[PDB]
Amino acid sequence: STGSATTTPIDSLDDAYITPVQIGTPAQTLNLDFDTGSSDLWVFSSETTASEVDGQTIYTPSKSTTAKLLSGATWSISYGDGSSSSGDVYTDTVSVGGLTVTGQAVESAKKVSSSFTEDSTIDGLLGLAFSTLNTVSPTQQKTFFDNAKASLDSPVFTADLGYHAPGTYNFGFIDTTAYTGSITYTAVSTKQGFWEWTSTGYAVGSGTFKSTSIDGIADTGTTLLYLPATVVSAYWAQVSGAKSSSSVGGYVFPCSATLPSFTFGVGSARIVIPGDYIDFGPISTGSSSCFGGIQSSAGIGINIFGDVALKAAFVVFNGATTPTLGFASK
Ligand SMILES: O[C@H]1C[C@H]2CC[C@@H](C1)N2Cc1ccccc1
Repeated sequence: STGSATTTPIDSLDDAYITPVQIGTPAQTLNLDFDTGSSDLWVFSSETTASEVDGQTIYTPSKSTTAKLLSGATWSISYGDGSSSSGDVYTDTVSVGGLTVTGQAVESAKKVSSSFTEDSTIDGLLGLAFSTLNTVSPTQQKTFFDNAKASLDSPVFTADLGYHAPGTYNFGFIDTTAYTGSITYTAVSTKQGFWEWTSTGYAVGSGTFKSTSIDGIADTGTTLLYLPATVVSAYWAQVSGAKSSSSVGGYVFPCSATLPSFTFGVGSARIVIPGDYIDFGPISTGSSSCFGGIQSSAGIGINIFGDVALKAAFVVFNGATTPTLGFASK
């Protein structure tokens, strides 16, 4: 089997991407944030505290003929940005892009933090990191990808995120029309439950490539590119007037600037992030200070290849017995 679903930016900045997901019988379609940095499929629901729902579409298990309470199971998750959610668990039929899993754990939110209530466009998350990170207790649950394995033609999914445009998540096949050149594969460590890999270095604009190992994760659920302070300082030193602002919480730059590209290494291959991808616009409406898309990972404890980096590439998440990542230009 395969599946193919379109993913759409939630706003003009590509802050996140939503993908329609069918849950239950008859189908209830919710728009989920596919997150390769977490392992829970959780939704706004009929159980979510009413004052914490503002515009989201909810999953109502009582209206699904295939929903069953997963008796005793609870979940609670905290993300890298300080956001959180928790609740109870149902199993139900979940379909993405024509690919169906029966008996998927659907984690029903009873509580969500402010960042979720305040985002009407995101109805929940669909985690695509390794199932070892799933938070359900006392019986840990599998991701949608882990459950779909074995029906897939090839044990893979691909992320093809758009710049200010829709893109695609595919399950079970490589679309050889979706990228240019060849795919470069690189080793993955699953020790922390992430799609963790080691970039071979970087370049700023037209500058020379610096060969240096940068461990980090491929995380579709993180907006920005978070890299070591040395690398990030080297990038922003090429933008006149750029500075790190403690008040704003990262590097800002004059909105009148033209940003240089940023290149990262994948083995002997190179992925080039155009400068325009690194512009996240005014820090507040009407400001001439713009927020940078490359930020320091110091304090976060891991480097994160988030959407800024991933949307410059066609990315293969290879879930074979020995997982690997692949990157191609597009
Ligand atoms: O206050 C809420 C949380 C954030 C910041 C503004 C708006 C509502 N959300 C945009 C956003 C969504 C997904 C990822 C990154 C940013």
